[PDB]
Amino acid sequence: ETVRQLTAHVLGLTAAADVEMTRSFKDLGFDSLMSVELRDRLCAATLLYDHPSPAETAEFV
Amino acid sequence: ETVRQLTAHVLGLTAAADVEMTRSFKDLGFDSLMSVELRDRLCAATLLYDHPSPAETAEFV
Amino acid sequence: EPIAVIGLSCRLPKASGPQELWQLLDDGASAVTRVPWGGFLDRVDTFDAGFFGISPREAAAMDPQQRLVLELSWEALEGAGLVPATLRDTGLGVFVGAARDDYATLYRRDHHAMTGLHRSLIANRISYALGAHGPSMVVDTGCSSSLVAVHLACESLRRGESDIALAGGVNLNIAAESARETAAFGGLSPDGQCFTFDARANGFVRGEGGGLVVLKTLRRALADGDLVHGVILASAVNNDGPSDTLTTPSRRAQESLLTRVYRRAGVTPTEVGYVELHGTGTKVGDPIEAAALGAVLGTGRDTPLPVGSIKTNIGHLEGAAGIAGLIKALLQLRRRRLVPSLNFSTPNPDIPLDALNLRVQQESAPWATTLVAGVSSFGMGGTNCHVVVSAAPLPWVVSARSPQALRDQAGRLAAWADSPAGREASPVDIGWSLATSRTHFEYRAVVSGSDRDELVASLRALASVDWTAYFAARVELPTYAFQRSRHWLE
Amino acid sequence: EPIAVIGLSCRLPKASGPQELWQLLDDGASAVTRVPWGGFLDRVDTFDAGFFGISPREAAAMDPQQRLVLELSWEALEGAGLVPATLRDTGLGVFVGAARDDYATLYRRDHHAMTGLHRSLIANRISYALGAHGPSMVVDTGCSSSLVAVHLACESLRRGESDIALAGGVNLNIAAESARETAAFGGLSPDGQCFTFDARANGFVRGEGGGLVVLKTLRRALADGDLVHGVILASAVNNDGPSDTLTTPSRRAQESLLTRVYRRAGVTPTEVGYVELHGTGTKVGDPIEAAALGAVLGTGRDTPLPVGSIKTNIGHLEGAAGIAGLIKALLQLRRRRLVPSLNFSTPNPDIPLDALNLRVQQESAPWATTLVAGVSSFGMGGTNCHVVVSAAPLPWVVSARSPQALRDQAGRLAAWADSPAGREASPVDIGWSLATSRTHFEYRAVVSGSDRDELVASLRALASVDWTAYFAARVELPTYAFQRSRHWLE
Ligand SMILES: *CC(=O)NCCNC(=O)CCNC(=O)[C@H](O)C(C)(C)COP(*)(=O)O
Ligand SMILES: *CC(=O)NCCNC(=O)CCNC(=O)[C@H](O)C(C)(C)COP(*)(=O)O
Repeated sequence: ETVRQLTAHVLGLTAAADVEMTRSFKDLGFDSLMSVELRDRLCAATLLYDHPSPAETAEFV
Repeated sequence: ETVRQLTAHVLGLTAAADVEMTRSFKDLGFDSLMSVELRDRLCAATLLYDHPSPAETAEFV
Repeated sequence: EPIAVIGLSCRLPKASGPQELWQLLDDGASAVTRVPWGGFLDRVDTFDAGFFGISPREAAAMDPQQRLVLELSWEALEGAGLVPATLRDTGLGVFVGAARDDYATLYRRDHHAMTGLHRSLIANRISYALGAHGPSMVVDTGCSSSLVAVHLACESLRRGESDIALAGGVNLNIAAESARETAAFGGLSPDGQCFTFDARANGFVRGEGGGLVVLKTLRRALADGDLVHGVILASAVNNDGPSDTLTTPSRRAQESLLTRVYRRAGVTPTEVGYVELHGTGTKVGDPIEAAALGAVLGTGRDTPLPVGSIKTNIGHLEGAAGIAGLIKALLQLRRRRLVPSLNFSTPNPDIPLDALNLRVQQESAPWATTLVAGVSSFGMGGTNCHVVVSAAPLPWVVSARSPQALRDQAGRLAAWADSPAGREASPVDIGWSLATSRTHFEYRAVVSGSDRDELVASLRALASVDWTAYFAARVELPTYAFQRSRHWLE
Repeated sequence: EPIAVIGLSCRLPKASGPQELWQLLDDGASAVTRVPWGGFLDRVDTFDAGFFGISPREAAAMDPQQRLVLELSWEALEGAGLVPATLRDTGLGVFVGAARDDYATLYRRDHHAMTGLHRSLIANRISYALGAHGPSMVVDTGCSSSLVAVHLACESLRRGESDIALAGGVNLNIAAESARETAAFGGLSPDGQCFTFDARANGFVRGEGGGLVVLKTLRRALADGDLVHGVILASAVNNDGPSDTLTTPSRRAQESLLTRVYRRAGVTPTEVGYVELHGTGTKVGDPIEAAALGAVLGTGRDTPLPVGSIKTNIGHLEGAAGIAGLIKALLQLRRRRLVPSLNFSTPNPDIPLDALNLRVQQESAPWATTLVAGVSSFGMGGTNCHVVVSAAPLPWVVSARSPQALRDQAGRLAAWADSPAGREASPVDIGWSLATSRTHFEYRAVVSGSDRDELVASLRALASVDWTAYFAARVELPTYAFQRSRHWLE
């Protein structure tokens, strides 16, 4: 539940169910600044380049 | 004195002595709208195309 | 060297596609309505951000012109029978003519802000989306920017710099400051109509929209087996030069441009059957254009030359309008028919049509002899362009990125099949085109049947793998169904 | 086909001419000062409206960029030995790359507002001033707009569309909104310095100015007897394509562009003695540029390749900066000397200069073997351009439109004669050039003497007809002395 939430708000979506763990981070509209912001936000609760898929990062938490 | 004055103000110059009766009206930066405005202002006190020089128009008044 | 056109896309008021544009033009209707006087694009604040992999925050501050051009390019690529995924790391050039930044004007009254308000990226983003290695530039020549971009793309193709080119323009009226400036300049028609070559001409009306076309060399198009919409023969760009006024057009410059472009194209008089006028409906430009056309093409003709302008239907689109006119010509080169021109009751006394050997097309009549047409675009600064174009010499699978998108695509396919244009296409050709000329997305839906009725019924019912070996001639198919969501600054 | 350069003009911070620019570069000084951090053009609100026949009211609402480009074009035409009056009704093309509208931004917070706030007219006005019939367009590719315009002018000259071309760019920072947007984007150096290829690189500094050059085919230049400043061999424009980010540049695209441009130019490695870096001083672009240059030109060389950037002296001029760099290269191709590059103390750890076989020029040394140089301009959107240029293979009469202008011209001529460059020119050649290569204005002043001292003394004293049969080789002369008056909106 740490990927559906805490990431849709960063992307600016309204509902957490609008994200799909099938496309790459770049395919979702992620740049260096957004990657840094996502890492900083997830740290409270280059790792994105190592695993460019939300599904892969989901299993880590 | 009707060409040094009543025309420099139309062009936006500060002093009436900055105009020269040697260049054409087009060479002074005159278009159709400014020609119409000049004719209307001079009427109170296509004639410009007939005599495109201020010196020629000076002798008419 | 001739240039072959293999596809086009457009977005115009009351015309979201080439078929809609042809229906509007043939019916003789006008899309100029009241402000929700001018042509409008029925909401421009909607975009499919997920299709192009753009975050909603980025798309919110992005210029809607960029989104419109991206959608137009995708539609043109889909309609040309070329899979975009096969165009990656290729020498594909993009030439878009934009001369308006109303979105930046509204915004100036973030980090993707600067990025979303740059005029160059309007083309560059396409090179980012398609992964093309060809040149990408934005040209600004006024109201003839699109035709200049088309000419530049043709020259680049001739020189071998680019293999496939995308050429066109866009113009969206959003900020009221532009309208205030235009009204202050004194060029808007008081009644909001474009009386092209008419005695009631008192200005022009403003329109918005965009268009794009795909350009490729004729030899490569014939070698690749592509279907040719039209053949551009020659093009030329010049300037008015020593005109009487910076805004006043020059007749001699237009005459020289027409003479040189028709000498380069190799087409003599009595061979061109239609000329697309600039048609601004002004009291000065129209007589000059008519005199130039009569001196160049009007003379030495046994029959009057038909003329017309597309601005009488949708309005003046400024930098984009030019390509729109060319698109109209392309339609007139595909259906072999002419469409009427509105806002014409009596000839202009300043325009001696009898002496100029010209006549305004005001009825729908078949076109008979190959057919050659010319499109002219004149900029207010003084840039003039002319383009001469002649006529060209059972399971069903659908794909989409969303179930709602899949249902919309199925419904659109069923509607197109119900259309007579779809009826003229055999089911085998339709299936082969869907399997080959359409990209395979994530979500897939495959249907089976015996005849058209069964497949159409199944597609409506569900609306609410190497298939090449399984299966012909390539046929046009409806484009992608975009799921647009509101995106605006706040 | 090679292209011959016959003249150039520039306007840069602390450098109002090619001689001033060479003096600034040779002395190793930096023009980046505090805001009255960046380079500034010492008042841009002054214009000579009467010289171009422009009313003060029209010039008040006119973009200062248009005035600057007009003055630059006039100076370039004067310095090329061609009388502007002989260029009327000729096929002369104008290509200016502009990507900024800060004046419109300020004004938007009359009927001239239209013609004064339009980006296209920046070039079109020139076609109105010179009465040229060649194409006139404005290109927008980001920071490489000027190089793209130069390439387009060269292609038009090669295709025969234009006989003489004017190519360059301009960029003026006026509105504070642009500065705020740039600061928000996060690219400004905290200390306001451009550390090109330096370990202290932390961004770039902004500069303003402009430049223009005159382009003609080598065969026509040799036939016309013109003196050649440099010979452009080939040019190429491409796009990054499928980069990691829309902002991140691609190394492979730059390598392919360099390879293709050097293969077209016919110049193999070990023949180019200098390369003009883009030199933005960023932590990402600089290593990529260094790696690409080392992979393309660095390999197969017995000696390290000298590199440098002009942004270390005046700053980043954005869309104009490119042509400025080319101008610098032209200077390095005329004096046969190299100028030092500032803001370089230690090599960047991310840049292996030893492996890349590259070295930064930090001293003034003579250039020895013909000499070949390359100028690169990369657009932030993704457009990249590269240009390869090699080295080229007694009464005095003055004229002006005002007595004060005549006195200023006489004083400038006397000062130029006192300069060593004027001393290297014989009096007969100077008189012949003044009589032939300089246009005759209304007010005229003719002096006579026996030697240089007498003529110079008379010219200073007064500072406060077919002459062809009377008189050689054409030599450069100082340009016109503009009487600038304040013009600003209120
Ligand atoms: C006008 C112009 O072309 N200027 C170029 C000056 N800027 C650069 O070269 C920036 C190159 N890009 C980067 O350094 C990174 O892409 C950014 C801008 C730091 C973004 O990194 P990340 O957030 O994607
Ligand atoms: C965007 C674009 O190119 N639009 C063209 C529409 N406008 C025109 O065609 C204007 C042509 N010029 C004129 O009609 C006259 O030059 C003016 C504008 C009435 C000025 O006349 P005079 O005051 O010089």
